[PDB]
Amino acid sequence: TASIAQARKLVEQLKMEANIDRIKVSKAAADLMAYCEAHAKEDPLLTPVPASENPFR
Amino acid sequence: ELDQLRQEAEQLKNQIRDARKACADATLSQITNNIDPVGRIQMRTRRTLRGHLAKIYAMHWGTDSRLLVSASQDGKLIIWDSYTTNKVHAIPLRSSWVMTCAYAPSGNYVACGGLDNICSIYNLKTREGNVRVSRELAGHTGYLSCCRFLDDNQIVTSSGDTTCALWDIETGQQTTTFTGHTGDVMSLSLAPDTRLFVSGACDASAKLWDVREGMCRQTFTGHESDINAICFFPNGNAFATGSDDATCRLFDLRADQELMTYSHDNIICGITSVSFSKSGRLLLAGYDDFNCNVWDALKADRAGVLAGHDNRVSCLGVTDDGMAVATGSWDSFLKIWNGSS
Amino acid sequence: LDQRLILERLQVMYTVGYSLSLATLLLALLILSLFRRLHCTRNYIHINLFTSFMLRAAAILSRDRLLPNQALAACRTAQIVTQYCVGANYTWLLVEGVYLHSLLVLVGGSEEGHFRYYLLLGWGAPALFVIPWVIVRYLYENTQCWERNEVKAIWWIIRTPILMTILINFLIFIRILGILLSKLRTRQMRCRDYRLRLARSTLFLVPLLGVHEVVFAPVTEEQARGALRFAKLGFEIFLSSFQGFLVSVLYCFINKEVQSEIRRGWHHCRLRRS
Amino acid sequence: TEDQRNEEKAQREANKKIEKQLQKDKQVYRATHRLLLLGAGESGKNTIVKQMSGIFETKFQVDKVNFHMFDVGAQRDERRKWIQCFNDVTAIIFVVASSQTNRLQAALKLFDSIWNNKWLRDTSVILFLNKQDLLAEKVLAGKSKIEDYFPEFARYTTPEDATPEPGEDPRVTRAKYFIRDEFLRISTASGDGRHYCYPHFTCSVDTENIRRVFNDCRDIIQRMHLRQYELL
Amino acid sequence: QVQLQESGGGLVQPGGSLRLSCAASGFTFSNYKMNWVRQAPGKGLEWVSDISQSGASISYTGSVKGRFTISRDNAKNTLYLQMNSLKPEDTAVYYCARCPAPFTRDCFDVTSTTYAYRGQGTQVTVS
Repeated sequence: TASIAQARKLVEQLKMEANIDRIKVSKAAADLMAYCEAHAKEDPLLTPVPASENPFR
Repeated sequence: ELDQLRQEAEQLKNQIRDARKACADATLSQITNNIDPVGRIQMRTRRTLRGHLAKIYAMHWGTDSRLLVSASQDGKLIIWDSYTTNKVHAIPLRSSWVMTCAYAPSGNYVACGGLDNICSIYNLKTREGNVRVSRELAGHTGYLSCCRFLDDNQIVTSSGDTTCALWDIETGQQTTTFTGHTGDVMSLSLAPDTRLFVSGACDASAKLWDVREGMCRQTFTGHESDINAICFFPNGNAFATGSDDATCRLFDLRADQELMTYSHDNIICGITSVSFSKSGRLLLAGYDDFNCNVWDALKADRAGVLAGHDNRVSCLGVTDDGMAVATGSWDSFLKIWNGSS
Repeated sequence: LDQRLILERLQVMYTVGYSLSLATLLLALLILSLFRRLHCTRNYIHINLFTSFMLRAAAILSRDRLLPNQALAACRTAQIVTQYCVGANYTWLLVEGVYLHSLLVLVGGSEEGHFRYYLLLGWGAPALFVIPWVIVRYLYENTQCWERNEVKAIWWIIRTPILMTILINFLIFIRILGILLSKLRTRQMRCRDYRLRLARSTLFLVPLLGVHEVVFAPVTEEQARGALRFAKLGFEIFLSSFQGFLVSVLYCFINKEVQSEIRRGWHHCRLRRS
Repeated sequence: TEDQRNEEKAQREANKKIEKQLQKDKQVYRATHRLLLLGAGESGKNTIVKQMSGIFETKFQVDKVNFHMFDVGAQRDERRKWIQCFNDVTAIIFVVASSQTNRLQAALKLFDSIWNNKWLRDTSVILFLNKQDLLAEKVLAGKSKIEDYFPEFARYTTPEDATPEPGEDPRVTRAKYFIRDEFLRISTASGDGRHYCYPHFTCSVDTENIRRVFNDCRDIIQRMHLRQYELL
Repeated sequence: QVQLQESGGGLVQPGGSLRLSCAASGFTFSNYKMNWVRQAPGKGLEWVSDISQSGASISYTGSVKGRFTISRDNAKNTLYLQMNSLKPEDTAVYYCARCPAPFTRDCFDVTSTTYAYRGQGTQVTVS
């Protein structure tokens, strides 16, 4: 039937999901904040750009 | 016999949850509590496009961050020059019920689609310059909800039925099919490395796919209602999901679990559009309560409100260089917003 | 002396009535002009009607303050402008009624290009009907400034277009109220909506009573005898003033979307400030 | 350089041409009336479309008025997402088979859900209670879906509003008016919105649906225009 | 993640009394309108009852009203359906469903073939 087929596909997907290796959330947060601070200068949204070279003035 | 399969599946989900809990050694808020707040973000409108005469669903910025396409329910696809407000092109669509549109990275093609289950690709550069249907892609069962140009010859789309498809524009048939979702797929986003993409469906879950071999790599089930918008972080190792929970959430592929929640008591309406800034520190979310909010991604604190739309904000976009933020809404107006020093 | 003091109070009340008529009309024009979004045919017609009332009130005030050669020429110009603008006000009310009737009755098309024609009727008919009166008054019975009480022919030739236009407006509004009553009875609302018919009829039809206001304009002599005399004169000056005040308030302030939009703008300004 | 002026004036020319084309299209767009023909599964939608690929569009002109009708053919049963696209249509023609499982209950739930939609609270609904002749036969034979499913039909009486139908069995009229009363009670519940319901016992293939839809759209447009002028 | 799990049911004689208990552990229970739907062995899905967020608004599909009672408990984040005097036509599978949008008087796709926010099955039989 279709029920057994969808069940076996689902269990295969979950067992393929469970074999991956995770990374500590603290390290992920550190990497994310490092990326945020590294490109902080090159963001006109966070730091408004002077109107002399703002094309939308 | 089936009960054994259900027991095995629930055991696998329990062990995955246990692994995720063991992986959680800290919290994003706890580590970022010692970071200077972004502060109030006073963004004001600079340009207003008043060409459309019907509610607008989709828009996409160009690679040069100057030309932008917009899709409106009167069967209209307008390409504007944002700098001078002029209308570069106006394309009449065969099907008036458009729900998505994409602008090719090379700028030579424009994607469109909707309730007709057909993805129309328009060639902007011809021998005379007249726009015409370059190719129609058919094969999807449900309504075409989103489409993004993977390349000048490859396009990935998501349909109303639980199916995404990576096509070959040269030949016009699905090269790869991604299935496994439970509800309608509402949004799509392409990673900067072009290798992966996330899809958010109406089953309160988001799935990560790779276009090369074509099966789901990770599934995140942090939400509890329909997901309407998704977008990768500029780093490419994280993304954000907006749902009908009046809540935006941040996921990491490596962490494979929640990082930060963007809920507020005063917010009751769902989120229709989510996008990041160039640095990723600011998360701009369009809401159904006529407004738009700016969230400090590392602090989950509101930094500003993009009020000024007479209807719900349906589409939101940020330029590649991050010079301005476009917001479209159902009042048939696009507003471009920028900050002032 | 009681008659003299009540007449003085009457005159100052009349002047202050036109004063707040100017104030409300300016406020309405400013509200409906600088929003860039309330730009439709109906709002354009409202703007035209409001500016026609502006010209009427300004001309009337100037003529009143100018009444005792440069002075004679100024008085004649003020009188001509007054006649032209009082014609323009009624023809613009008729234009707005015609626009509403066509927008509510005509099936299909919904052509918005007729506005130019409305504009042609907005300030084209009054000139065409006042020019023969001007040339007749210049050629015959050339009174010093405005005293028109000796020749009835000029009175008929200047009042017939006004009466015809306002009768057409009255018939059109009767048809509109009939349609509205049919809709209300079809929905079968409550008694509050039953009296809402009269509530929306009287307020929109007292500008039509502006004609009974203008038939006997304030031309009163040094004294008059009779309670009903000054009673009806005070009633008239009333409609005169409000011929500005209530039309200005009802056609724009209670539109039911403008105050919502101004509240939205107030909230946006508060958010921007803090 | 003179180039910048050259492309600037070319952009101005293109923009003015596109603006003219957009105004010309705006006239036609405001001329036409858009309708969404939903339905309660099998209710006669196909027969009605025949009488009068994702989505099917039908263009028909009556009294020099153009109507586009949109029917969602190849779509999934989950309507909670793509139904928001039809908030600004003139009307939603909802066809209900008044005659397997309880189809009437599902139709009532669908109508209640559409009525209570936050985006569809300004969109009018035209009810087509089709299969009136089939319902007549059911009642006459004894087949009931009005009392069997709804035990309140015993404590129900024919309303004294009207009975435009000609000579017919009182039971059939009572049944059809009971169904109409259920739909009207669902529609007129406490709430807010600028929408209205137009019940119709059509069961008609003689182009009467054209007149009914045209009259309902005329009424909707007139009511909207009067509400703009706050006359009601 | 919603994890709507219900229990109860079994084989009973006609005229019996059953109490189905449904539990949700993936969202805020009090923010959503809850309902029960029924799927017959040979028929399709059919909505049978519904209760609002607070319990003030309760409605039934008919032919079960008075016979069926629905009641939610927000403190335990659970819900109960008490059915009395079973007829030999209620033998079917009962699903405890939560329709998607919170704080909304509307919800569209409870009785769909492939609904995502619907719980597992629970067979109840009468003979």
